[PDB]
Amino acid sequence: FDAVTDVIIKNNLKDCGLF
Amino acid sequence: TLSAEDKAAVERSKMIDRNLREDGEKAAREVKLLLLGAGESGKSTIVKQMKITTGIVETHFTFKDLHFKMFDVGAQRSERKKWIHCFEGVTAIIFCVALSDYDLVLMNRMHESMKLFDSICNNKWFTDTSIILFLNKKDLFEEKIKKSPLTICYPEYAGSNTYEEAAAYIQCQFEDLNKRKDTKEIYTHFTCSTDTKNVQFVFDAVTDVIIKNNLKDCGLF
Amino acid sequence: ELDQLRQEAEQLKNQIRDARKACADATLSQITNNIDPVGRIQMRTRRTLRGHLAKIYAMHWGTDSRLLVSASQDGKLIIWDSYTTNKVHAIPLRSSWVMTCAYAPSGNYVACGGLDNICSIYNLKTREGNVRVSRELAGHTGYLSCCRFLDDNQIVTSSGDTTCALWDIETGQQTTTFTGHTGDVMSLSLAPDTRLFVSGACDASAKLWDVREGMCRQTFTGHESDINAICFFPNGNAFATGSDDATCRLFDLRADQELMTYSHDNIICGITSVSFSKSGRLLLAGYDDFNCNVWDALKADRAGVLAGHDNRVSCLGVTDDGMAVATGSWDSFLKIWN
Amino acid sequence: SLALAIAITALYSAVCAVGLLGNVLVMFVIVRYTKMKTATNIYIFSLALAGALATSTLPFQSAKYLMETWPFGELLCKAVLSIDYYSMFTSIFTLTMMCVDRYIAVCHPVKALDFRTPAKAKLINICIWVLASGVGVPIMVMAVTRPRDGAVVCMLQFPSPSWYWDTVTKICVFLFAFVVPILIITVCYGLMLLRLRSVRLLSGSKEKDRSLRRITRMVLVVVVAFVVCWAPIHIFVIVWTLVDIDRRDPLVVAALHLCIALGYINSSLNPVLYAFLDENFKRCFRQLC
Amino acid sequence: SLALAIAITALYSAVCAVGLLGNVLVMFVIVRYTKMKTATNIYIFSLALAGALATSTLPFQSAKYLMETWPFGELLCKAVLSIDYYSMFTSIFTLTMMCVDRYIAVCHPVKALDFRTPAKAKLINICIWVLASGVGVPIMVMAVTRPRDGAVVCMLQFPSPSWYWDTVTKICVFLFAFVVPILIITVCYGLMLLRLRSVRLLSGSKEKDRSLRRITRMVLVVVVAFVVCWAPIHIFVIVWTLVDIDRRDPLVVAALHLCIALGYINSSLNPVLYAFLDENFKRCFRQLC
Amino acid sequence: ASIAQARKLVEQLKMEANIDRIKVSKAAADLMAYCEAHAKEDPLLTPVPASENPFRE
Amino acid sequence: YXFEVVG
Amino acid sequence: YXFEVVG
Ligand SMILES: CC(C)CCC[C@@H](C)[C@H]1CC[C@H]2[C@@H]3CC=C4C[C@@H](O)CC[C@]4(C)[C@H]3CC[C@]12C
Ligand SMILES: CC(C)CCC[C@@H](C)[C@H]1CC[C@H]2[C@@H]3CC=C4C[C@@H](O)CC[C@]4(C)[C@H]3CC[C@]12C
Ligand SMILES: CC(C)CCC[C@@H](C)[C@H]1CC[C@H]2[C@@H]3CC=C4C[C@@H](O)CC[C@]4(C)[C@H]3CC[C@]12C
Ligand SMILES: CC(C)CCC[C@@H](C)[C@H]1CC[C@H]2[C@@H]3CC=C4C[C@@H](O)CC[C@]4(C)[C@H]3CC[C@]12C
Ligand SMILES: CC(C)CCC[C@@H](C)[C@H]1CC[C@H]2[C@@H]3CC=C4C[C@@H](O)CC[C@]4(C)[C@H]3CC[C@]12C
Ligand SMILES: CCCCCCCCCCCCCCCC(=O)O
Ligand SMILES: CCCCCCCCCCCCCCCC(=O)O
Ligand SMILES: CCCCCCCCCCCCCCCC(=O)O
Ligand SMILES: CCCCCCCCCCCCCCCC(=O)O
Ligand SMILES: CCCCCCCCCCCCCCCC(=O)O
Ligand SMILES: CCCCCCCCCCCCCCCC(=O)O
Ligand SMILES: CCCCCCCCCCCCCCCC(=O)O
Ligand SMILES: CCCCCCCCCCCCCCCC(=O)O
Ligand SMILES: CCCCCCCCCCCCCCCC(=O)O
Ligand SMILES: CCCCCCCCCCCCCCCC(=O)O
Ligand SMILES: CCCCCCCCCCCCCCCC(=O)O
Ligand SMILES: CCCCCCCCCCCCCCCC(=O)O
Repeated sequence: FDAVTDVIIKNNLKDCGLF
Repeated sequence: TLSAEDKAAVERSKMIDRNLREDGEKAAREVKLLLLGAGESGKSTIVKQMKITTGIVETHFTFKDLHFKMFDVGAQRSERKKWIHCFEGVTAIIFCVALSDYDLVLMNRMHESMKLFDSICNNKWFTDTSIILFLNKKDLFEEKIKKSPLTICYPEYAGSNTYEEAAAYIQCQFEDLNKRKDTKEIYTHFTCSTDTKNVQFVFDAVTDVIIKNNLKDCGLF
Repeated sequence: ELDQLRQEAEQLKNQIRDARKACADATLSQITNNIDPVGRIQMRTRRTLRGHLAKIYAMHWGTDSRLLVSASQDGKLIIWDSYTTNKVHAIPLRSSWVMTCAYAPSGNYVACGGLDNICSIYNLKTREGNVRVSRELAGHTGYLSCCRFLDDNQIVTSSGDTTCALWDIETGQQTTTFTGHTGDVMSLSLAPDTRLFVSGACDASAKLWDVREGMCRQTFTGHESDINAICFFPNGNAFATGSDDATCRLFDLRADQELMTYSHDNIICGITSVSFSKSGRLLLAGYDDFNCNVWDALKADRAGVLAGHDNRVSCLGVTDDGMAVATGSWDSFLKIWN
Repeated sequence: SLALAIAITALYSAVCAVGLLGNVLVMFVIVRYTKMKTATNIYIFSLALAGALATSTLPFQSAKYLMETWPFGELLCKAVLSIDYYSMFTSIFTLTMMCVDRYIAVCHPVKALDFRTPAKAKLINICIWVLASGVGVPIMVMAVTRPRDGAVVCMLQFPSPSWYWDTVTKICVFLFAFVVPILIITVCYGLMLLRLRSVRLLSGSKEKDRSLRRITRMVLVVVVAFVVCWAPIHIFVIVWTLVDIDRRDPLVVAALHLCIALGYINSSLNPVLYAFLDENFKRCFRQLC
Repeated sequence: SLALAIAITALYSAVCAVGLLGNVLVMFVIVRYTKMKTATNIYIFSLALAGALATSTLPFQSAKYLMETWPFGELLCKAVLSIDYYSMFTSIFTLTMMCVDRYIAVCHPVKALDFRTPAKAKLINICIWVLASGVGVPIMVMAVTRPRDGAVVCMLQFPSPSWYWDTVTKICVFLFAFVVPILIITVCYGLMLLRLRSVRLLSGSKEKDRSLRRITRMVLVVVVAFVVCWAPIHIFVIVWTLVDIDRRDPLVVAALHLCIALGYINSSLNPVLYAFLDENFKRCFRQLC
Repeated sequence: ASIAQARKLVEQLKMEANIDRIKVSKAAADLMAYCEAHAKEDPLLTPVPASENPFRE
Repeated sequence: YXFEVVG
Repeated sequence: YXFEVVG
């Protein structure tokens, strides 16, 4: 769950464009 | 270096001092109203409307969680000048006069009401004290102004025989007696037996006076 | 008939004036020219009493001089201890307006008066422990201005209905009534023997009254305004009056005339309270200029100035032994001066 | 004196030209290439449109500064003031919603799946424009043209007392356009930065720490630019409203135009800069080149 | 170079001297004459005490600027940093509660009878002074002395990553010391000014309108001075934390000392100015003379 | 009536008139004798030692 | 923002 | 405030 949450946060950061 | 009895006396003094502070805190919140006017003005009518010792009657009433103490001094036959300074610490003066007084003859009663209002307004003890002005006997005055002209009491007035003009002229003549208009507002209201908006008017005027006192306390005004 | 009576009264007044002019061969100032001056009277505040949250109208001194009574606008009497600044008693009065207070010579009772027009005798010796309302004296139609105990059973009162009265505390009736003033009577004092007393009213005249007989013996005029305070001399043959005309004046009972006029050019305010020292040499007076003045009673010179009060000094009093003088003022402080 | 005037006119012309061209280019690249798939790019498109709308106002202001009078008429005075206030509130509210969207994306990932969709973002933007119209209408109603001292001035007419309602209006605009968005953006970005440290990819290595430094700098530049640009014009306008001094002096007017220029720089140039900060926007040009 | 140093030292000495003398005089007049009857004067006394405590720090800072090194030791470094942060938060919280007290006085007069008493005001002030110690203690713990490049510098040590915790500290201090008090003061004063127009004493006459204009100016001067003094130091510090440029350059250090001087100006000069603004203080001086 | 008061009031004046007034110099001498006799007893006029004084700092 | 104060 | 950065 925590790793999936980290992957979703990574994808959201890539989608926003900050990361 | 104190004995046991002296320490007990000090403890008694501290208990008395606590009771004094509690009573002073309770008494600080009491709004003070002085009631003035002639005898046949309508003071009893005002007290009866608000509700629903020989020399100063005191009326207690609460409105919107605000405590009002009203002091009517109208039973005293002594010189007002000697005891007026005691009433220096009051929130407001409620002054009641009757519009129909001029027709009745004791000289004219309305001029006596003006002399009484001028004496209360120009007093040194009440330079900053606000006056709430009640004009009683509206129903009788409306019929009487049709029955009797207003020219007899005031020669200078030349307006038409209309209730609105006569009321707006008596109001402005009362307001022009204030010689410190910038510092002292006068709250004028027309009083009838039927309406119950007098209490709300007193609450609004007292609220404005408390806001004035708070502005002076803060020092902005 | 009425005009004849008025003319006869005017002729008798002219006779009294001629007799007063005849008797007054010399002035007190010329007589007392040989006495040494008192010098500089330097009094300092010893004890300051806090606790009154409102203006202090009146105070009185007990016979023992250990107990002090005081009346304030917050509707309370406080019975102080002068030595240790302790509150021996606090009494919440029914009526907030409290113009005058008194302390009994025995110390059993206290009294208070106000705009309610009812004098209130309170008992301090109750076995329960709290002060209990003992008597309410009703019957005056004007405001009570002064009250003084004669003993535990009799009290004298002055009121704004131009009259005075003598009250039996046990019976609760107005046994003796004093009439004849035309203005509001503001203060009274009691002689040591207590056979007679004096009063001052707003007609600028003072009057000597006999307690037992109820008649006025002497009437003194000369002030130009309302007389606010009046105190006897310790011998009982003279008294001093303070008035709004910015003067204090000394009146002799036996000489039936004025002896001395205490005045200064800078002082334009009124006098609220007056008292003599134990020997009568010093006359202390409270004023509306926020200050107290100690006058030499023989030379009419201002011996000293006491300035401890921010607001109007309303009352003062000298103890029986004479060690200290207390000053109550409108700044809600009682100050002890020695 | 003369050089001051030409310098201020050149400043307005440069800000108008660069801002309008940049906003048109950003909108063109978003429509042509991105195709508005990402909700964030929809927000950037709305912000660029509001910036261009704010940019359009500037030539009339420069013409009024050079002519020293307003010959354009009451209706165009109303249009200028309405477009200025409408575009300002639209830009500020759009930026605040962008920061709220980033906060919901990072801190609430499970909720972000439901919340973040293109249709909902478009609905939020349409609501922003419609609510900004409610601000825009009274500015249009109040605006009037009057001749003063032999010259014609465009201004807003307040009811009596004019100074009191003018002051209340300036305080309300200051509060709702400055204090509340800074509060929302600062709290959202602070909680976002506190959340980001837990992520394994952003911590535990030197390169990962450098990436976290990059994200922190890109986040804070928005707050720093917003405060630096908006605070002097609000403070100077409030001081101008309180004090009664004549506007004849050139230096005070020049400082006022500098503050207005800073506000228009934040309105127009900073959406272009925010677009350039985006990695995907760089990626599109990198792929094209 | 040399003139810059002596000018900055003179600025620090002047601010320290005038601040200490003014705060001591304000506290002396409040205790001796006012006797702390009014709750507002109790707040002014607490604010002046916090201002004097902040002002006391300045000679050590000027001595470090002239010496270019810190010889005073770790314990005094901890004392300097703890007193600086403690006094800053105490002053800001005291000003915010003063504005809240004015709001409760004007807008809620019936509630003001219960709320406004000297004992409760003293209790609130004691709570502020106690709560500021919660901020003060970690600054004392973190402060350490280390030798860098042949010189000794007083600074705060943060756990790894130092730049991350330092940046989060800057953002939290910026938010809680700047944005939230401006929000509370602006909302309270705005609602107060909206309430004041109904009052008959402030409306309906030219003199009454002048009195309302005077009250409005006296109210807004606090907000304008607070924003003008506190915004450059906060923004400059946050930019300094983000950017890695060296501190060798004299002009940037001079601008930094100017911003620090503006912050100490607000901390010390403004409470004395507030005392002068008060009518009662003027009345006391008039009565004396 | 008021005249009925007048007949009383003039009578109240009459009792005031028939008084055996003394010489004012004798009253002034008695005043000086009381002041000089009790001059040492007065604590306000003559200062009190600190130990004897009940009121102390 | 600020056209109303320049005139 | 700002002593920690000057040193
Ligand atoms: C001051 C205001 C009114 C100016 C508004 C200018 C608007 C109407 C103009 C300027 C830039 C234009 C856009 C430029 C480029 C494109 C990409 C094209 O594939 C679709 C049309 C579209 C999206 C245009 C739509 C209309 C447009 C947005
Ligand atoms: C002065 C102001 C009111 C002018 C506003 C013009 C607006 C209403 C017009 C001009 C440009 C237009 C946009 C141009 C391009 C696109 C891309 C398309 O895939 C969806 C519609 C959309 C997003 C249009 C929506 C409406 C639009 C934004
Ligand atoms: C920046 C924009 C949103 C500011 C808009 C301010 C508007 C909404 C405010 C400011 C002045 C206000 C007016 C002030 C005085 C009056 C007179 C009163 O008897 C009726 C309401 C009325 C007419 C108010 C209506 C609302 C009002 C016009
Ligand atoms: C380094 C910082 C903490 C020093 C702060 C010094 C402050 C707390 C001290 C120094 C001078 C002191 C004042 C000196 C004189 C008086 C007059 C006296 O009748 C009341 C106290 C009062 C008003 C003092 C209050 C406290 C005071 C202001
Ligand atoms: C370094 C810092 C913590 C020193 C703080 C010193 C504080 C605790 C001391 C110094 C000055 C003192 C004040 C001096 C004067 C008065 C007036 C008096 O009527 C009430 C107490 C009061 C208000 C004192 C409270 C305590 C006080 C404020
Ligand atoms: C990028 C577009 C910018 C447009 C700016 C255009 C400004 C033109 C202003 C012309 C003013 C002409 C004044 C003539 C009278 C005079 O001599 O001052
Ligand atoms: C004016 C600033 C508004 C800030 C709005 C942010 C409020 C966030 C509330 C989220 C509540 C959920 C519990 C705490 C967060 C979490 O760990 O999930
Ligand atoms: C200024 C106030 C900031 C408050 C910050 C609270 C920090 C809480 C830390 C909890 C333990 C650390 C949890 C994360 C550990 C990690 O790096 O993976
Ligand atoms: C015309 C100039 C406008 C303002 C320009 C400054 C704003 C851009 C800031 C760029 C941030 C770069 C971050 C670097 C991250 C890193 O590599 O550590
Ligand atoms: C009026 C313009 C507003 C600009 C607002 C953003 C300001 C950001 C400043 C960033 C400065 C970066 C300096 C980098 C120095 C270096 O090379 O290390
Ligand atoms: C109002 C009080 C102001 C106090 C200002 C104190 C400033 C102290 C500065 C000390 C600098 C010492 C430099 C010594 C140089 C040398 O070695 O010759
Ligand atoms: C001015 C106020 C400053 C407040 C500064 C607060 C800084 C809090 C830092 C907490 C770090 C906790 C790290 C824990 C790491 C671990 O789990 O071992
Ligand atoms: C962050 C803002 C701080 C100030 C918030 C003030 C909120 C006041 C709420 C009081 C509710 C009472 C009803 C409205 C006011 C009134 O007219 O009495
Ligand atoms: C920026 C606008 C904020 C909200 C303003 C609300 C104005 C409401 C006005 C209601 C009618 C006027 C009532 C008060 C009249 C008066 O006594 O002066
Ligand atoms: C060294 C200068 C410091 C700052 C000085 C500015 C603060 C003083 C403000 C005075 C406001 C006076 C308002 C009066 C309004 C009126 O005349 O009606
Ligand atoms: C560094 C100090 C910051 C002070 C912040 C407030 C500044 C207020 C300035 C007001 C200036 C008013 C000048 C009016 C002159 C005039 O009356 O003609
Ligand atoms: C009327 C004057 C208003 C002044 C308002 C000032 C608003 C904040 C300005 C911050 C300037 C900070 C400059 C930092 C420069 C740098 O990064 O080196």
